Amino acid sequence: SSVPTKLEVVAATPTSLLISWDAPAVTVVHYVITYGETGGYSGSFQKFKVPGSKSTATISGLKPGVDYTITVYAYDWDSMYSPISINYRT
Amino acid sequence: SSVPTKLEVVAATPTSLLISWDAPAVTVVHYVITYGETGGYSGSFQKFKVPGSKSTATISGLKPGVDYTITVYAYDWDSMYSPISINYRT
Amino acid sequence: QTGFDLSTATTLFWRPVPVHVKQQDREDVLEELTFRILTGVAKQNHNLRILRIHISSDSDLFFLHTLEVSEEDFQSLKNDQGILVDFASFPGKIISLLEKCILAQPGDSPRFQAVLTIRGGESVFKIVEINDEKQLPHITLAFRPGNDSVVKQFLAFRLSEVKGTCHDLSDDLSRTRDDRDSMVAQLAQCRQQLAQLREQYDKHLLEVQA
Amino acid sequence: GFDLSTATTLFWRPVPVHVKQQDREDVLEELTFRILTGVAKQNHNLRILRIHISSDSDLFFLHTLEVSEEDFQSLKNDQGILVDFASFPGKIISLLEKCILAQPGDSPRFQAVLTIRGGESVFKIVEINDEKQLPHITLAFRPGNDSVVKQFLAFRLSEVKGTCHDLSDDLSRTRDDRDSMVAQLAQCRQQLAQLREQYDKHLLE
Repeated sequence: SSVPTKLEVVAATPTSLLISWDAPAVTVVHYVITYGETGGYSGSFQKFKVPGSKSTATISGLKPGVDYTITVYAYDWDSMYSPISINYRT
Repeated sequence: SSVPTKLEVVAATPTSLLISWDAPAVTVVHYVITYGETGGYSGSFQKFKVPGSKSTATISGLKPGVDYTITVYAYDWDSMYSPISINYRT
Repeated sequence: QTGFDLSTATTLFWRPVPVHVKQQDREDVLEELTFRILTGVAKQNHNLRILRIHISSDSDLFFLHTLEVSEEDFQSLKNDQGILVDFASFPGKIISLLEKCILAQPGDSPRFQAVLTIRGGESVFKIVEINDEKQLPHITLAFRPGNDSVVKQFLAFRLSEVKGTCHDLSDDLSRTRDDRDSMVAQLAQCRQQLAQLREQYDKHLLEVQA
Repeated sequence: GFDLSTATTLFWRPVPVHVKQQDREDVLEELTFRILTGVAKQNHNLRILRIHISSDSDLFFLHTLEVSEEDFQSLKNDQGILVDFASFPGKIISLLEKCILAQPGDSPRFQAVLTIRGGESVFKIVEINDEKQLPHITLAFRPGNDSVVKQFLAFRLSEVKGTCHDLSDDLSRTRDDRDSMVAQLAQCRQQLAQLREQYDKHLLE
């Protein structure tokens, strides 16, 4: 149920992004962040993993001027909470 | 053989003992400690489990004046290091 | 070689949902089943798009029902099967329906429920609106029960998953231990300075007192 | 049937083994050997020993051997064992250790080779002096069907999950200890600063 409280964008680069979320009180073993072109199938967004203690992450390799989807999912044992997502353009 | 090469009995009371090992160089998620009287032919040794963070362990309820064989095994995720064993009477 | 590419697949829903399972034994029961919804691409071609759903049990690790659909065969199930959606938003709406199944009490006017009927070799999963004697399938899907091979592969995938999560936890544990050691050292430093300052203050007080 | 619940693990490490098969050509791969001593759930006095050969690379690779004490007497005459059922693991581990610490400069050149021929597999540890080859131990392993490999994966996932929960508890514990240290640090700096302002206010007199 939108496990990270709120999300913000902080970076300002042509090829990358830097995202910041906030620390939910629930047990989170890890976070997964997905970045893909908006309107895409979403089965090619190249996921990457972030520790549950951390609240920030850097994305790389993006094409400038494309609409990219950034989604944060937090995982428990045997479960995954509902994600919260934002979209940004370079 | 023994991954820690450093197991000894360090405190001693007629019904209890304190064992201390040294295995911090390798990644150790947990240790299993087996304590039983007889040497070999072990169908009644009491095992107990200890986190890899610890370097000490207390055994209690032991019979006074008896010979115990105590063995420490260190485990990884996909492996188990070689054990170390001692004999002590308390 | 293998059709679907789980390595770079995206997990959109992974949560236990209340499901009614019906079998020919007639032992109708409500069990909490874990649904994992994955969007990915085939390893043969990056243009072939697949959606796969896994119904498993954390209680029974040998219970698995699988669904795999491409973008092309999606036309067969777009018509004749459920509400009108494109291949893209079908995951979203199915996820919304499953979530409605989770937060479903009898007093809910649209009491959405989920039922999995397993008959021999095939199983059909349907989410149904069940108020005032209506049974309305919002979504109807067909699931393949697990053979030993596919359940074996699923178990292996989850084992590698858990291994990676636990290695990450070990890294975090070493880091937090280092942070705590640094904090206790800083605590000792502070207390030492506080003791020194209390000494100087007491000496100053005794000097003024004389 | 063996009861892993009350079993003790004596050796669980990757071992250098040369695996030769009829379908694929000769390769040297590092294989994980797990040796377990335990007792049966039918009779807690009856003793069984189990050995597992797996791969951390290939999770579908499983070869198992389990022996009772009686048929171990049969294998004592079948391979000339001169030690008891209890200490046999020790010799096996020593043999495996000799393979583990085995380099080209080794005179005994203790080696491990496993050949699988369609339902049958034999694992052999060998002494290689000049060209003569003396197998110290020869054992027969039944390769895993999908059912037993499935059960093995399930048990091993339960193990990883349990150890991981134990690590999670320890992580929570250390995080709490760190929070306690941060709180004590805040208290200490607070009283330091206020006693310094008291120092200077007493300088005001």
